[PDB]
Amino acid sequence: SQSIIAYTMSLGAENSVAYSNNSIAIPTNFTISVTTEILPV
Amino acid sequence: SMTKTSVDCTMYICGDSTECSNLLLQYGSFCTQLNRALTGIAVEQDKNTQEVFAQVKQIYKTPPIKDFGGFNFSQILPDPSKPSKRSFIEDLLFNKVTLADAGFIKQDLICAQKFNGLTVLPPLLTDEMIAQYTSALLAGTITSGWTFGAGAALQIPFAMQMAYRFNGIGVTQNVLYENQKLIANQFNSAIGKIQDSLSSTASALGKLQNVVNQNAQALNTLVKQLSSNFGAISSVLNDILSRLDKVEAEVQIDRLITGRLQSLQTYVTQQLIRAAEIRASANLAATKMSECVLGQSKRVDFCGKGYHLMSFPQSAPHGVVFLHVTYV
Amino acid sequence: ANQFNSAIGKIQDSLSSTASALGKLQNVVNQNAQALNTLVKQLSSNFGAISSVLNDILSRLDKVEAEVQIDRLITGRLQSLQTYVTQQLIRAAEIRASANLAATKMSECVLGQSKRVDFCGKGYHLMSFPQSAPHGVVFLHVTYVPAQEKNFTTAPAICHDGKAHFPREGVFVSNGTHWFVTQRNFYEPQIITTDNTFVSGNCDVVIGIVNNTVYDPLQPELDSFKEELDKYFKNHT
Amino acid sequence: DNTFVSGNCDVVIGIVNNTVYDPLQPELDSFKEELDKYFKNHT
Ligand SMILES: *[C@@H]1O[C@H](CO)[C@@H](O[C@@H]2O[C@H](CO)[C@@H](O[C@H]3O[C@H](CO)[C@@H](O)[C@H](O)[C@@H]3O)[C@H](O)[C@H]2NC(C)=O)[C@H](O)[C@H]1NC(C)=O
Ligand SMILES: *[C@@H]1O[C@H](CO)[C@@H](O[C@@H]2O[C@H](CO)[C@@H](O[C@H]3O[C@H](CO)[C@@H](O)[C@H](O)[C@@H]3O)[C@H](O)[C@H]2NC(C)=O)[C@H](O)[C@H]1NC(C)=O
Ligand SMILES: *[C@@H]1O[C@H](CO)[C@@H](O[C@@H]2O[C@H](CO)[C@@H](O[C@H]3O[C@H](CO)[C@@H](O)[C@H](O)[C@@H]3O)[C@H](O)[C@H]2NC(C)=O)[C@H](O)[C@H]1NC(C)=O
Ligand SMILES: *[C@@H]1O[C@H](CO)[C@@H](O[C@@H]2O[C@H](CO)[C@@H](O[C@H]3O[C@H](CO)[C@@H](O)[C@H](O)[C@@H]3O)[C@H](O)[C@H]2NC(C)=O)[C@H](O)[C@H]1NC(C)=O
Ligand SMILES: *[C@@H]1O[C@H](CO)[C@@H](O[C@@H]2O[C@H](CO)[C@@H](O[C@H]3O[C@H](CO)[C@@H](O)[C@H](O)[C@@H]3O)[C@H](O)[C@H]2NC(C)=O)[C@H](O)[C@H]1NC(C)=O
Ligand SMILES: *[C@@H]1O[C@H](CO[C@@H]2O[C@@H](C)[C@@H](O)[C@@H](O)[C@@H]2O)[C@@H](O[C@@H]2O[C@H](CO)[C@@H](O)[C@H](O)[C@H]2NC(C)=O)[C@H](O)[C@H]1NC(C)=O
Ligand SMILES: *[C@@H]1O[C@H](CO)[C@@H](O)[C@H](O)[C@H]1NC(C)=O
Ligand SMILES: *[C@@H]1O[C@H](CO)[C@@H](O)[C@H](O)[C@H]1NC(C)=O
Ligand SMILES: *[C@@H]1O[C@H](CO)[C@@H](O)[C@H](O)[C@H]1NC(C)=O
Ligand SMILES: *[C@@H]1O[C@H](CO)[C@@H](O)[C@H](O)[C@H]1NC(C)=O
Repeated sequence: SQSIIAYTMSLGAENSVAYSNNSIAIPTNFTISVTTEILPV
Repeated sequence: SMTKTSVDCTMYICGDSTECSNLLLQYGSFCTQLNRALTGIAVEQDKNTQEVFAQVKQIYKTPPIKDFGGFNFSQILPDPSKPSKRSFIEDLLFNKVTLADAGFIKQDLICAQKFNGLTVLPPLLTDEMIAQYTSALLAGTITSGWTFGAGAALQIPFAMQMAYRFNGIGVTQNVLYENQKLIANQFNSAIGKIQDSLSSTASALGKLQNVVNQNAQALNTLVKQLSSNFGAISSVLNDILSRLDKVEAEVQIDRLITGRLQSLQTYVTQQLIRAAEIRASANLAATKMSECVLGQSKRVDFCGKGYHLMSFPQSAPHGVVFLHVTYV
Repeated sequence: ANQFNSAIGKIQDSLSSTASALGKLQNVVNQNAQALNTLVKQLSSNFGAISSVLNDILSRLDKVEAEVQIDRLITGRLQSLQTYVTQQLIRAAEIRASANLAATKMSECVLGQSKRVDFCGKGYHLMSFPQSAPHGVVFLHVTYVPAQEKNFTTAPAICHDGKAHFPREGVFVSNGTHWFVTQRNFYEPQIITTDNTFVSGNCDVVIGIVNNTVYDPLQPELDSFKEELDKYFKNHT
Repeated sequence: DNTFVSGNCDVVIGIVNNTVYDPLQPELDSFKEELDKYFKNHT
C-alpha cells in the first residue's frame, strides 16, 4: 500500500497566540534540555 | 539567496551534435564536476532561505482585535485583499527589485539563455511561504515578545513588552508608561517614513538589485562566449560540421570545446565565489533574525544605529529587510 | 539535576539510533574523498592524445611526434589540478568560516554564558560542553526552556494612594481576586510591597493602571511597637 | 538589605545556620530606650 506522494509543504503547525491587552502567560515549570550542535572545524 | 542555475554542459558546449559529444567525452569527468558544483550552489540557496526564515516551527497569527496600546503595525502585517498574503511594505519591495528569470514555466534575453542549455530552477520556498514565515515571526514578536524564540509563545500586552524592552536598555519601565502615547506616535510616524522612503528612492534596495544584476550579467557573459571562435574557422558548430570532413572538423571542434569548457569553468568558479558571499550574508541575516527579531540585542550597532528595542522582518526578492526599532 | 541527567541520556540514545546526526561532518569527509577520486579519474582521460597512458605515448612515438601527444596530456592534466586546487581553496574558505564560528561558540557558550538568542541552542542558555569529533566539534548546549504556562490578568502599574507603583524586577499578575509580583520567567508570586515595587507619578497618566493595596513592611512593625507603647502607658496609669 | 527570603530551611541542600541582621531593629530598640527614659523620668 506504499507509494510516492507529492504535496505542497506545510510551514508549521497552525497557532493563534491568545493575545489580549491585559493577559499574560507565565511558566509555572521548566524543562532543562540538552541539544547537540555539530560544526566542521 | 541568489538564482539557482544549472547548465547542461553537453548542450552548452556541443548543442545537439553527436560528433562533438564524442570529442567532449575525451575530457573525462569535467562536465559532471561542473554540474555537481552548480547543484551544490543550488541546494545551498534553500539551506540559506530556510536558515533565515524558518526560525519558527509554528505559524502564529495576529488577533482580530489590534489593541497593541496605540502602536500601529497595519503597514507591516499581512493584507488579506492581495492574492498573496504579502504586507504593505513587502509589496513595495517586490516592485523595487526588478527580477529576471524566476523559472516559472517557459512556453527576449531569458529565452536566448534557456535555449542554450542554461536553465533556472525554482526556489523550494515560494514567495507566499516566505511571506507566511515572515508573518509568523512578526506575529510572535507583536504578541509574545522574545519568548516564542526560547520556547512556547507566551502572550504579553504590547505596552508591557515595550516596558521590558526599555528595561533592557537601562531606561526604567515607568518612562514608557508615562510617555506611551508619544512613543506610539513616534513609532507610527517612523513606520510612515519607511513607506515614503521606499516610494521615493530607487537605490535603497541596491544590495539586492546588485545580486540579481550579477546573476543576469554572468549568464549573459556565458551566452556571449558562444559567439567566440577561439581560433576555429567559425564559432557555429554546425558550420564546422557542414564544411569539413571528420579529420579536419575534429581539429576545429576541439578549439570550440576547449574554449567553451574554459568558459563554463570560469562561470562556475565565479558562481562558487558569489555563493560564498551570499552564503555569508545569509548566515548574517539568520543571526540578525535570531538576535534582533526573536530577541533584544545588547550588541551595539548590530540591530541598527541606536539602543535596540525590537526588529520586524520583511521578505524581499532574494533577500530580507529588517525594520530595526531603536531608542535614540 | 534529574532533568539534566535524563537529557544527557537522550544524547547517547540519539547518537546510538540515527546515522544522519553527524551529516555536517560526514559531508566534509565525503567531499574530500570525492574530490581526490575525481582528480585520480582524470588520469584515465585522453584529452585528445592517442592514449591516456604516458608510457604508451613514449613507447610508440619518437620525440617530435610524442611531444605533440604529451602536451595534450600535460594541458588537460594541469587544468585538472587547477580545478582541484580551486575547489579545495573554496572549500577551505567554508571550513574556515565554520571554524571561526566554532571558535566563537567555544568562547561564548563554553568559556561563558550567552545572552545571544539561539546562538547556544534553542532556549535560554545556561552552559555548553564541548566534545571532539573527527574533523569537527560537537557542542552539548544546556538550555532552560519554560514549560507549563498559566494565563493571568496583568497591569502595567498599581494605584495605591494617589501614586503609581511599578515592579522593581518582575511583573504584576492576578489570579482573578488578588494581585502579586512575579519574576517574568517563572511563576513565583509575592505580595505587592514597597520592597517589591517603586513609585513614579500620580495614577492619571498610565493607561491601564489598576487599584490595589501596596504593603509597607515598616507599618506593622511601627504598629506592633504602638501596641507595646500603649501597654507601657496603660500599665503606668 | 543584602539578602532576600524564599521558603523554609528544609528544601535547600547545603544551607547553613547564621544570624541575619535587620537594620530597622537597633533603630526601633534605640527608640525603645528613648521611650523608656521618657516613661522613667515622667514617673
Ligand atoms: C515540573 O515538571 C516535572 C517534569 O519535567 C515534574 O516532574 C514529574 O512529577 C510527576 C509527579 O507530579 C512524576 O509522575 C510520576 O509520579 C509517581 C512516581 O514518582 C507516580 O504516582 C505517577 O504515576 C508518575 O509515574 C514524574 O515522573 C516527574 N518527572 C520527573 C522528571 O521528575 C514536576 O513535578 C513539575 N513540577 C511542578 C511544580 O509542576
Ligand atoms: C493604522 O495606520 C494606517 C495607515 O496610516 C491607518 O489607515 C489610514 O486610515 C486613514 C483614515 O481613514 C486613511 O485616510 C483616508 O481615509 C479615506 C479613504 O477613502 C478618506 O476619506 C480620507 O480623506 C483619507 O484619504 C488612510 O488612507 C489609511 N491608510 C491606509 C494605508 O489604509 C489606520 O487607520 C491606522 N489604525 C489605527 C487603529 O489607528
Ligand atoms: C488567588 O490567590 C490567593 C492567595 O493564594 C488566594 O487567597 C487565599 O485562599 C486561601 C484558601 O485557598 C486562604 O486560606 C485561608 O482560608 C480560611 C480563612 O478563614 C482558613 O480555613 C485557612 O486556614 C486560611 O487562613 C487565604 O487566606 C487566601 N489569601 C488571601 C490573601 O485572602 C485566592 O483563593 C486565589 N484566587 C483564585 C481565584 O484562585
Ligand atoms: C481607583 O481608586 C480611586 C480612588 O478611590 C477612584 O477615584 C474616585 O472615583 C470616584 C468616581 O469617579 C470619585 O467619586 C466622586 O466623583 C465626582 C467628584 O469628583 C462626583 O460627581 C461623585 O458624586 C463622587 O463624589 C472619587 O472622588 C475619585 N477619587 C479620586 C481621589 O480620584 C477610581 O475611580 C478607581 N478606579 C478604578 C478603575 O477602580
Ligand atoms: C540549624 O538550626 C536549627 C534551629 O536551632 C536546628 O534545628 C534543631 O535541631 C535539633 C536537633 O535535631 C532539634 O532538637 C530536638 O530534636 C528532637 C525533637 O524534634 C528531639 O529528639 C531532641 O531531643 C531535641 O528536642 C531542634 O528541635 C531543631 N529545631 C528546629 C526548629 O528544627 C538545626 O539542627 C541546625 N542545623 C545545623 C546544621 O546547625
Ligand atoms: C489562555 O486563555 C485562552 C482563551 O481566553 C480565555 O477564554 C475563556 C474561556 C476563559 O478561560 C478566560 O479565562 C480567558 O479569557 C486560551 O485559548 C483557548 O484555548 C482552547 C484550547 O485549549 C481553544 O479551544 C480556544 O479556541 C482558545 N481560545 C482563543 C481565543 O484562543 C488559552 O489556551 C489559555 N492558555 C492556556 C495555557 O490554557
Ligand atoms: C482593553 O480592551 C477592552 C476591550 O476589549 C477595553 O474596554 C479596555 O479599555 C482596554 N484596556 C486597556 C488598558 O487598554
Ligand atoms: C508594669 O509597670 C511596673 C512598674 O510600675 C513593672 O514592674 C511591670 O513589669 C509592668 N508590667 C507590664 C505588663 O508592663
Ligand atoms: C559535601 O561533601 C561532604 C563529603 O566530603 C559531605 O559530608 C557533605 O554532606 C556535602 N555537603 C553538601 C552540601 O553537599
Ligand atoms: C524630664 O521631664 C521633665 C518634664 O516633667 C522635662 O522638663 C525634662 O527635660 C526631662 N528630662 C529628661 C532627661 O528626660
